Amino acid sequence: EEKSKDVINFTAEKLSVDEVSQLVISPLCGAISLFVGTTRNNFEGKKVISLEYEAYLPMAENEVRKICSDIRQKWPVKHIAVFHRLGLVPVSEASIIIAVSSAHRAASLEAVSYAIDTLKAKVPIWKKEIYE
Amino acid sequence: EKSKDVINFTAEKLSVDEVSQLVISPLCGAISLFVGTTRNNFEGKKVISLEYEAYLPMAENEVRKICSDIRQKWPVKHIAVFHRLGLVPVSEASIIIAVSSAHRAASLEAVSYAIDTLKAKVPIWKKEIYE
Amino acid sequence: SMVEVLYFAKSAEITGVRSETISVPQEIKALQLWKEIETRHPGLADVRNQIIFAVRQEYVELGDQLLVLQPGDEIAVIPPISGG
Amino acid sequence: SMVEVLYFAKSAEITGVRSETISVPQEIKALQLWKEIETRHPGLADVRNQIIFAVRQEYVELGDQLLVLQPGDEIAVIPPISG
Repeated sequence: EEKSKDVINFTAEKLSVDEVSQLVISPLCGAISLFVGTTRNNFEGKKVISLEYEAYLPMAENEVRKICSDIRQKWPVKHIAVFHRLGLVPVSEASIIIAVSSAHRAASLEAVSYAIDTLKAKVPIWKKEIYE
Repeated sequence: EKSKDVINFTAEKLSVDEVSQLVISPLCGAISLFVGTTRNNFEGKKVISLEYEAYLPMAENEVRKICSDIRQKWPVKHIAVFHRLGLVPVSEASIIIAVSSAHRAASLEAVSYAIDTLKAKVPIWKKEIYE
Repeated sequence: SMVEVLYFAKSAEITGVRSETISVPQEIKALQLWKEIETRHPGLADVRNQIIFAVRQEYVELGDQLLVLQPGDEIAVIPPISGG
Repeated sequence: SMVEVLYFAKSAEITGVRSETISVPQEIKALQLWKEIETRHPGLADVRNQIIFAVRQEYVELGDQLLVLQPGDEIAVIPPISG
């Protein structure tokens, strides 16, 4: 009996794909999908050096818990990890990492997809492009 | 700047971090990954490992086709496909696919297409090893 | 009650402050509450059409919704969001 | 042409070898290529419905498609894929 986990973290730390992927591994699970959001070096024609992120905590936390819970109402997932970085995210470093594990692959891919979409639509977080 | 198709078959332990690293581009805001891992049970029996055999270098070439077709359907940048051969113990990774793009929809859809098409067209077989 | 208004993203740039406390009746409709806030930093008039509230961390659209606010409740001014 | 036949998965359990060499005419029918293989290993008869070929690392159906096989070419016997 392995408890299902929803691991949610907002943090100024640099995010690790390996760290986060390990938080969702399960001997009962054959599939892990991950989404990693990274700062692009440009936006609408101007060059970008960094994004800056802020959030309404703890509401953003609660809203992600709701996403976790809705995901488990449809899809047979085991573990969900959602890691969002706050403040300054320079180019090519990760602002978000979402991971989901399940027994089969459709669940993990679809739940990751619903998670990132729903996060962008519902979770009180905001970015400011910092230009050259 | 140069779009990459990184394909590799190996008997070594696969690393999510190493593979994510290979698809990073300043031009991309998105990376999707699929990771398959050995489950500990099959049809109700307990499983200690999974054994993978491939036909190379045909497999590698069927994966090239899948890349190319991916780049025709979706504005992607980098694609990594790594499959482990041999014994893959419980909770270790048999496959890692990673795709980067400007925006998320392309990477998510490419990854999904890759794993489906890989499971259908690529000459690889697995035997379950039980307790 | 005395409530805490939180200003996020653009809305903090305009008001010029991350938060403040203001006093509001116990019962007030959400539009009426926005009007109080708008009154208090008229720059916010510009974005009156692209803002939502969170009241006690739950979304509230600016209309006839009747709010029953308790002391210390949080009213967040939520410009259009951009996570991930 | 002396060609290499490779038995993957089920096909190798049945044949008892991972590969063998066979001599076949340069121009040969895919199903003819099959009959030559069954003949060495009649057992493969039982798996016949479930096999496909790969010639020079490109797939091909067991039909009357006409093959041209050069010496040393590989012919893979591919039962259903589980990667």
